[PDB]
Amino acid sequence: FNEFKTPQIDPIFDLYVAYGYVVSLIRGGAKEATLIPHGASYLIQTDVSNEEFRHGLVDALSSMLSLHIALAKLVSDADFSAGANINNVYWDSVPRNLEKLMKDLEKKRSVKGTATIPITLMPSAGKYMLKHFGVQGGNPIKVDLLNYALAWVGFHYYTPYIKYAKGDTTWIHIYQIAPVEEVDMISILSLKDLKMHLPHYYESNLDFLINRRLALLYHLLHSEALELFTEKEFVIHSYTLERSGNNQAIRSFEEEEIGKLMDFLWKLKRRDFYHAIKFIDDLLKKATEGALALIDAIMNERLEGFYTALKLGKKAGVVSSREIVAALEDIIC
Amino acid sequence: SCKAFQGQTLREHIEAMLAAWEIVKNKYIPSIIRVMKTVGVKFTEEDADKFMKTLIILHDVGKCSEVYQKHLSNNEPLRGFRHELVSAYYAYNILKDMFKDETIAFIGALVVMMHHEPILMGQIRSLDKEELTPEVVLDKLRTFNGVMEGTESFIKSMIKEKLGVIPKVPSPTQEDVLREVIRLSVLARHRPDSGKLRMVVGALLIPLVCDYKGAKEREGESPKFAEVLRVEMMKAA
Amino acid sequence: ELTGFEPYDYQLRAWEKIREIMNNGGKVIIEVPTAGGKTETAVMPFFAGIYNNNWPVARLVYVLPTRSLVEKQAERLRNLVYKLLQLKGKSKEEAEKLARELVVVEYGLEKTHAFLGWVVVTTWDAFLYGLAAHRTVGNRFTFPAGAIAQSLVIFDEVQMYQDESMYMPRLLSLVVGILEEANVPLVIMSATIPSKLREMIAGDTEVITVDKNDKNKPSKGNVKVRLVEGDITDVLNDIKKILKNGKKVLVVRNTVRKAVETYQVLKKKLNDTLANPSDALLIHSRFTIGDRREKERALDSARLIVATQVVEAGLDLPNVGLVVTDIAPLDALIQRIGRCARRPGEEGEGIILIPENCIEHEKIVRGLSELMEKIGEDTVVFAVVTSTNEYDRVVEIHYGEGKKNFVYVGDIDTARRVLEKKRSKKLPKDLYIIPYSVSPYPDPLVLLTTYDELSKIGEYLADTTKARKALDRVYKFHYENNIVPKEFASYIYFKELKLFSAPPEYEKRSRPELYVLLYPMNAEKWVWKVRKSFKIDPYEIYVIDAKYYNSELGFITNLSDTNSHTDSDSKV
Amino acid sequence: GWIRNIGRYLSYLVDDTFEEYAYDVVDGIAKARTQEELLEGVYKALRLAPKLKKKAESKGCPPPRIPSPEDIEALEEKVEQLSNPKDLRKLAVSLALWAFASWNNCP
DNA sequence: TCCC
DNA sequence: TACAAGGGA
Ligand code: NI
Ligand code: NI
Repeated sequence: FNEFKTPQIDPIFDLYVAYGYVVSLIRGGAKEATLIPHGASYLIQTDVSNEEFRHGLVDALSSMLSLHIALAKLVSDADFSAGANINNVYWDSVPRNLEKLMKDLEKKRSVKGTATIPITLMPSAGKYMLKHFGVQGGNPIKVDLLNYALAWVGFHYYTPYIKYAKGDTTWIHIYQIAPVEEVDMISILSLKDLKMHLPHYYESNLDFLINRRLALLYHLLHSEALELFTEKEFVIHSYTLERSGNNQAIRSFEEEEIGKLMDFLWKLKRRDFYHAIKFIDDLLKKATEGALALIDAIMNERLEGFYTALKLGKKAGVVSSREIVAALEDIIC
Repeated sequence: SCKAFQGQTLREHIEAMLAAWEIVKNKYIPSIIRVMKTVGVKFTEEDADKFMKTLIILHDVGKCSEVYQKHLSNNEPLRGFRHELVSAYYAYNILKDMFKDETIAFIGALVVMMHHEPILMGQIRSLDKEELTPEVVLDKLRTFNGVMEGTESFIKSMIKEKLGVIPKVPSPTQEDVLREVIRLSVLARHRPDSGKLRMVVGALLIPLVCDYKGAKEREGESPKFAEVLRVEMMKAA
Repeated sequence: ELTGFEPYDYQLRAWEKIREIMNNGGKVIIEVPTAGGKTETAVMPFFAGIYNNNWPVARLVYVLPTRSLVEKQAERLRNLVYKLLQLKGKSKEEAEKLARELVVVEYGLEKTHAFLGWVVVTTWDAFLYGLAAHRTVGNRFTFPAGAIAQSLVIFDEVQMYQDESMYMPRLLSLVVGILEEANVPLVIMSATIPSKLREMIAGDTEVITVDKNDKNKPSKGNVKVRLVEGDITDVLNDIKKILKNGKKVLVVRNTVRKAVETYQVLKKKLNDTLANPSDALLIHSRFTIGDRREKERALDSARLIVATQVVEAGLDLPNVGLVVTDIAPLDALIQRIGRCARRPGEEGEGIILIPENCIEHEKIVRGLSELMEKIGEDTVVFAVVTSTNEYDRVVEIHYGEGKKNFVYVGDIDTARRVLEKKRSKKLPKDLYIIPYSVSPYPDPLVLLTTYDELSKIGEYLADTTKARKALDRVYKFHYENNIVPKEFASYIYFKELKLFSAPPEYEKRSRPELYVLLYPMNAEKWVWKVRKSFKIDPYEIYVIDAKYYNSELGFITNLSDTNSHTDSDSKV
Repeated sequence: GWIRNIGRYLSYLVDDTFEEYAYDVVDGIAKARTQEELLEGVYKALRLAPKLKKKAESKGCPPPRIPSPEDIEALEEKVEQLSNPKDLRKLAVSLALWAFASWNNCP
């Protein structure tokens, strides 16, 4: 077994690199592989050698660059180019780094340098760092080129993200799904199915993409990959990026879970879909306060939240069919 | 002793499928062969006939699940039973046993999976009111209890009559078929293959159009479907 | 046999290129100028494939890019299959019966069958719909793209500029790329294409072009083109001098509004010949009450043929005289004027009628398509045309790939195992909308009376409608701009009206007022200073020729439209 | 169990087809602490039966069905033992949420 | 300093 | 939601 070690830098960046490990592996093969979490290390056990790993990684980044060139110093509206790169200079910086990694890679040559990691792949990083009584010029934090590129691939292939414009500013909600016990190939590909490309939602009627929890509820409404985590424990790590007057910063880092929300949604949708998906969509669009009450009730299991959400929905435009009421009552138990 | 269709028994239907496939063989086999070189493993047209015959015999074995067939006999609703999942379990395991290869049984399991109609997962816009949804598929999967006790016996019988090499039967409990179908469906949904899978497995789907011939139908366009039922006559007259 | 040539065309120049297809091959490229008239590209290999059974390929597919005479291709294929039916039997009566049935237009309706027919003609607009659709009848799902994989799909000039909605070379490159790994033969027909595309869609395929050896290709002859002022009165002197001689005039409009008025203003001021058996017979453009063949098989006459951007491809007119057309993006113009088929010569004439630039607002989008359109004086009736389009569309547009509503991403992740197009995620595929032509004056009494859902009550199957004749009754409407609805909206199986809040594309629609038999309707210093201009749009709906700073297009029709709010400062 | 019928009767007071909009009763019965106020609220909710039946008869749609006396005593015989307000809360909110269902009455 |  | 306050090449 390769049991390839993963560098310890940041349990968010470490997650990204050790979790793009698998997407680099699958394109080259590497069957019967597992990912053991160590809190932050996220070690991986595989029966693969290095060459197939490199072929898989270069195939993944070749597809990445093929997608990048489809739109256009070339700036494309991609997840790794402009969808998640909050900084304008990174829009060009990241593709150049990716193509340099390629050019070094097809000729069987290891990397020889290091690059600065944006705040997108790790919110724990930044520009400065308090040493004793002040900060450093430039960016003290830097990572290896191969780890940077492979973490970018892992972020682009698995982790969902939602952008909303609202004029000059822009909210970008970035989520990462993390195991804590054990995963195999099939689970990881099920997680991969969650990722959806070009989530440039913009628009004005869909204004509830602010309040990140509501945005992820909307995204999970239309995601039907698998109900995998009803038997396996998983967590979600979320953060937000803002463009308030060209002032980019991170203003939200709450860490709750993802299992029970979609579990309640999945137990909520047995009866039918024709009155379920439109139900949630109407409550989200019309009764934003009602949707907030509903999501709070899901998060903290309080009876009055469901009643308040239903009342707010019915007041404006929601039909509130009978079967959804029966499903809610069955959820109450 | 079991009955596949409501109007037709297992034999009087499966024999019709197999017989029609004998005529449609020289028409659709070379397309299957040219598709299956792309996979990476290839055999002759006779082994392709064997593979197609196994699919013909094994796509209705899941029909005889002793609860779904009871609903078929009466007018009781079935509410989304996908017996093709158990049939794909059978096909995968039995083809493991006979053909001694790993990818072709996976392809055959998918081919069984689409039989009648494939499953639909993800990327929806609330136009799946019917059973085309993984939640009801998993509902039927856990409510699955077991196949007829004589299923192994008559599976051995049709194995003997169609090939006669060795009789062997897989036994699904409930969780094992769960693992098999989830693994195969998830892997088919995501691999380095992007358009290869759809072309290949739809190509194997195409010859499976004899169901209209097996049971009486009143479709207006079925006559148009009969236009391609037989190939151009080799003899001038 | 393969040597035996059933048609009376003997052997063509690409006879030796037939063997490059075989049964196990990749991408093979065929190039010949003015291929619309004498195509004969890929039908002989399939026909020789089926002579004594032993089919190499299941079916054949002919692709028309955006909108053309599909009925003409259907009739041509029917004639060819009837001809191959000869010397084998079938007498005389029942041969045509099966010939008419094996040809399927497959407009998109008749969900009972997805794609069936020994030889069929398709459109890229319908081809995209065919890669992902659901056709389930009797609990049996016919997968529309399943027949596409093993059938011979052949394109025909699919690099033609349209109403800012089809001219995407990147999409074509993606399609050929994804079709490459299917291990199926893909051959494309094109008259003029840039050298830059020929390498990113065929990285290891050599171009056969035109060979000096074995001079047997159908030559065009002598064609002269000149720039003339665009006026209705100016062209008149060129009409009365060809109708009496025996020739005909072919007028092409880049806008449906111009085409729906040119014939009317030209059919009244002549009053010289018959109208019922000769006139009122033009190409179809979302009119003619659904069907197209009613005024399509009668076009074989040396009379006035009013036309538009639909007659561009798929025409085998033997008597070609004068062709007048609006502004075209070079590639369109050369294909349009190359209508002089058969024997070379025939005094083929082609001219352009534009007042100044007014026709560029519907088929050029300003940009290099209209700026360099006026710089087209050469006949370009040879194989050196590839040295002309490079400075007309490649140097200014293709390098910047400036396009709007391009949905490439909806073809990679969505098309992995199976999905469907009528229910997309965020990017609907703008292909077509099927309306219904009615004219009920006293009938409207809510719910439109007939055309009900026909649920479990009445019908046990609950899936039945009286739209059997509707297969030849819907129009070809493309979602460009609606602003406000004008026709009776629909949701499912007609009726129920409603949907006043931005109705979506596809299905639905019921046109009441717009239903009639006749028609259906509602760089000076910049070039010499710098280059490498910008693309896309801005507050002004035109392109920008950014030489050093700013320098937008205060010209074309965008300036006239924007002058309604700012008509001062010399219109900017 | 005897919840669907009272749910329909309560929804009869919220549907748009009944242009009366009695939200005070449902809001009061939803927010109940102990026996007395919930009993008073359900009494006030069921007191509006004659106006509902008259409006339904005048509109033409079938009249609403008042909960049967057979399960009327069920509410009492289950509710006295609910000394703890906590387990009372689940039913107090279940009736309220059943009061907000569609319950197509007049087609 | 450039770069939103 | 109005204002400010920022991350980088
Ligand atoms: Ni079956
Ligand atoms: Ni069938």
